[PDB]
Amino acid sequence: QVQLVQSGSELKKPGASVRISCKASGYSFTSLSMNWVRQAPGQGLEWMGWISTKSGDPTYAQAFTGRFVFSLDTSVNTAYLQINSLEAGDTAVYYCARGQPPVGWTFDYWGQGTLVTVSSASTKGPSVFPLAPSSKSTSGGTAALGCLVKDYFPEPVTVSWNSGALTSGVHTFPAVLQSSGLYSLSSVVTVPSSSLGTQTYICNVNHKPSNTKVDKKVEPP
Amino acid sequence: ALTQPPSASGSPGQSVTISCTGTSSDVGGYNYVSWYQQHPGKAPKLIIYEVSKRPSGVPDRFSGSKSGNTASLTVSGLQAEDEADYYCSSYTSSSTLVFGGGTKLTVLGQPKAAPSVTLFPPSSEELQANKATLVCLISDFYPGAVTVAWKADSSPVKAGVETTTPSKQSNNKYAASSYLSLTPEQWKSHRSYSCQVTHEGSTVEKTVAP
Amino acid sequence: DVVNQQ
Ligand SMILES: [Cl-]
Repeated sequence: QVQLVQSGSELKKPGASVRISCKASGYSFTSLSMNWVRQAPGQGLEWMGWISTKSGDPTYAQAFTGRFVFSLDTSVNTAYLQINSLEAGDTAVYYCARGQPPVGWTFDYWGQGTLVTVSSASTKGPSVFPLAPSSKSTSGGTAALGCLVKDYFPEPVTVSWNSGALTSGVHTFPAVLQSSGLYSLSSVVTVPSSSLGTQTYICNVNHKPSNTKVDKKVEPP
Repeated sequence: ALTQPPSASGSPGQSVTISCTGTSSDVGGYNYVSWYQQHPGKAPKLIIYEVSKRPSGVPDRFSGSKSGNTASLTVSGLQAEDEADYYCSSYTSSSTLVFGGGTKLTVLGQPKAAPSVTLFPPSSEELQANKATLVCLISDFYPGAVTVAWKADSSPVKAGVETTTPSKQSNNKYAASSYLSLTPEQWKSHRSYSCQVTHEGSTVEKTVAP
Repeated sequence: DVVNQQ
């Protein structure tokens, strides 16, 4: 199938540069144009422009000239967006979006998006604490166990349980933004109270901006 | 540059129609109007192109039309999964693309539901790092309004409290979380800490002790 | 009249 896979989220300081990749699979890359779309947090979609994969020529929307470069590496079926002289207002999720034939003004396939956070603040990986259920708390049929993902920056964090094999009864909550400036979030999975002692539970916490992944085993109290 | 109303609403089974007004130089000039559906934190998905056409996999419940300078998307037979943001787009005589500002569609009629509350005490491990945090997780409530209060023993506490604003769950119910930051001696010096969640005048309470 | 992006 036609697929667009984008690079991971990044933190960058003001005035720095960032390059986001959009790797195409499942079709002839040089046959269809690629568009770029920006979405600031809580805001709407903005079209940035397009690049022809036949000529390599980019065309930029009026609001996105000067600091934005569309480029290609056809030998690895990849389109690139480079942002230079980064500004605070550049903080956004960026999408590559394929131009459907015959003219490319319909976006039929989209990359999953890349969060670029522009800030001078230092990166901080999370501290991950496993939350075990007390014995009293397992007195009913089920028990709720979890992981506290504390004091990180920037977004985002992904949480899975047992490397993605355990998804039912999982509720990962949106992060809180603390006065300190750092984020924290929690994830909880409810399991049968009978399976504690037999089945191992591990939270996998990924923080791509710091390229750090931690797996904690939730053990007994 | 394209004008959409900020919201839309309908009951399960009924229809909603969302407008998208441009100019004679885009919506009224050409037949390349698109509609995209976006769930929170996911990529936009094409649902209508060339004003009225549907891509593979999109049922005819979704229909598009236009008249003059305004394009319209109609979702008939509304279902809960239709709750999402909807964006129109159009080609321009300047050889550009413009988007509308987006319309948030909510499906109504959901019954009142009280919050479920889970409250975790600080771990040994956190305490060891002189960093205790009480974690109060609130889920499956509707409508999406809650107030949270923290109690130390029997008395109120408000410093070192962090509470999210409610967010929609994937089942269109609401969730929130609240964190009480303490110190290890703040923790052990009390008999119990409590998180109390009030929703439509009624409260769900959880308590933990060292 | 509509320009082909390629
Ligand atoms: Cl459907």
